[PDB]
Amino acid sequence: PQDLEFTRLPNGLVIASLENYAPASRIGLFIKAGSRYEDSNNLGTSHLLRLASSLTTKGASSFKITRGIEAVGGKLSVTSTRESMAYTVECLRDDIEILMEFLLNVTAAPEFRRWEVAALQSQLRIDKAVAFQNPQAQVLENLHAAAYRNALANSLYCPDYRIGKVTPDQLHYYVQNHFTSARMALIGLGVSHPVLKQVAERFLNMRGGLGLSGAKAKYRGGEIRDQNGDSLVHAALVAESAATGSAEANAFSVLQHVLGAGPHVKRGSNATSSLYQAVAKGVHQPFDVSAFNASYSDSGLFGIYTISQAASAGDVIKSAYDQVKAIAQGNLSNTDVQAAKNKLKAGYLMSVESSEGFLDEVGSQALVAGSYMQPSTVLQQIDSVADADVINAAKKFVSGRKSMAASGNLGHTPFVDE
Amino acid sequence: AALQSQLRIDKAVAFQNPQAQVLENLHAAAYRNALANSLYCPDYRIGKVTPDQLHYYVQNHFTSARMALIGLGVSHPVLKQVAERFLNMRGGLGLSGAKAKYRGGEIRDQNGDSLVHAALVAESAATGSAEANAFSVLQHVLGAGPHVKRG
Amino acid sequence: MLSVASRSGPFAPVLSATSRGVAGALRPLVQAALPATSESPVLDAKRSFLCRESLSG
Amino acid sequence: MLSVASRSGPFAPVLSATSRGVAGALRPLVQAALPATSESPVLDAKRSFLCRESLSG
Repeated sequence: PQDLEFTRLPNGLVIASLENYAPASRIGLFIKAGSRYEDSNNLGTSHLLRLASSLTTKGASSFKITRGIEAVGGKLSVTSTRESMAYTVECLRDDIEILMEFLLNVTAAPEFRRWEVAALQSQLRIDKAVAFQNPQAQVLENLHAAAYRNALANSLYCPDYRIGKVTPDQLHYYVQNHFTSARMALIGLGVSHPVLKQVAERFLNMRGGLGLSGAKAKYRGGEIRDQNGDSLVHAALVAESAATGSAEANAFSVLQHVLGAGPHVKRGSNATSSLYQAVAKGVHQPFDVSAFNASYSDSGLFGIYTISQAASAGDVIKSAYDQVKAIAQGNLSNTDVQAAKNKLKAGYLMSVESSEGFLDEVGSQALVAGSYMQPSTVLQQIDSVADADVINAAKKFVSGRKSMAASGNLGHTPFVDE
Repeated sequence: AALQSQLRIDKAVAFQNPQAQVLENLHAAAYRNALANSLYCPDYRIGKVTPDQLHYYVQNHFTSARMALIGLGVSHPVLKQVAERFLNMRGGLGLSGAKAKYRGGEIRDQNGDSLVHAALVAESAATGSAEANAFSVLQHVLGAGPHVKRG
Repeated sequence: MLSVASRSGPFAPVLSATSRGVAGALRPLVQAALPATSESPVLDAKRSFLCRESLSG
Repeated sequence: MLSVASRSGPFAPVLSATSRGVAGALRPLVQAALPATSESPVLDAKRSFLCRESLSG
């Protein structure tokens, strides 16, 4: 009922105002900052920005904020990827007028006092050592540096030679160049339209102009191997792939569901994947193989990912490469292609059935496209891929230049020449 | 079990000049197997050296037919006598593998020093051949090392 | 299908004022540990167990 | 002439039960300091100078 109501402003901004009838409401702000906009002199500035959402601001202190929200039952969270940042707040239906006079105050007009900012800098060590207890946040940071040269290669965590030295002067400048009113989108889920604009008149008057935006992300082939103490080997291989919103994109999304990329029935041997079946032939030991994908705005990556024992880590990678070769020079059906169309349609719809997976979908495609497409249009995109577009896409992976990145006990693992 | 806090002190002392570091990443970046190992101990490994591996190593490699005894201010029969008690241990040599094949490796390491160190190398001749002298004369033509103080 | 999270496998971390830190989306899933022997190390400046945040009331 | 020190280059650690330990060669020699600005970084639980190991009296 009245599904969405777009509106653009003269400066250029996006506000979306769906209206529903539940005693809850969520608000969001989307910005085009990230970890890809920092050069060689100020690495790690954007990891310390998302820890400092609670410090003292111009219009309110840090006592009135950490305690005027918590007397009502609300929350603040900040999430970030390699190119976007999001601020989100929630509470009950009658208490939302007061939480939008805290959120717009955190981002528009902050301060950075010397004594406070010098105290957060042990939080970098604590936060970074927690995330790195998963053996897979490590190996996916050695894989972006092994394939790119400038912009996309920076990580999401602060380098450790660099922890005591982030100043209040590097932060005032990063904000002032990348937080801008032609760069942002404002989304309101269970609220009305005449009131969302009422707030934006005090959000755009300052610092309107677009910022620097450089460093076109050129491609390099470097390989990194790290040997430590782990009892199981984690490895990868990628090659360049086509970027989001084109027509060759959907031939790589359909392709991966043919190979693998997830189980459905718990505690049960997969029967639906090309990759998994051709590996268990031969090898007799615990193992794990996937598929991998990413669709950034100017380029993409695509490949495989393994987990296995140390004494047999060459057989697993070699076997998983013979199967992907077979599809390249002609082997495919019209039933398995059809099934992969169903795993992609169903999975898309379920991820927009909650109420936090519905802001993100609306909020990310009002930045890089400027409009909203109802899921009834999107279901047409997937279905009308020619077959023999899946064959063509898998032909390009076999004929590229590859990045490796292995992290365990590397005594039987192969270098990338084989 | 008490000689394993020494390794940390030694490795922190040896690494205060920035060309022990850059010369360890250059052998790993250029080889695969034999000559890629360092001369120090990896950090993840400090507390785990165990007293069976030392016995194993010494037994395999400290073999009689791989050693030389040289004395500078003494006569011939004294040394011969004292080293004749030194052959009771192990007659012929332990293993000697790993032919050390070549690869191209790039390794960059970023930190807070104020000066950049760099190195470009390429594969060349083994000692004991007729081309190593040509490479040495080339090295001295090109300019390896100074002669006059502060010149 | 924008929103790179919809393409299954690059990470994103989260941090809040009331809930504990979060990290990423699927690189693995189940049936990696449903075959046996996943030891799952523990208590190294302990990260939480199951990250108790969601109650039913 | 068949060693690795007769051709100046890669290092060779030493270590003693009466004197300090030394880090191989230096360089063929010390040209790097004749132009100014080689501060010789410090403040790292530092190692002293002049190598007071062997005397005359």
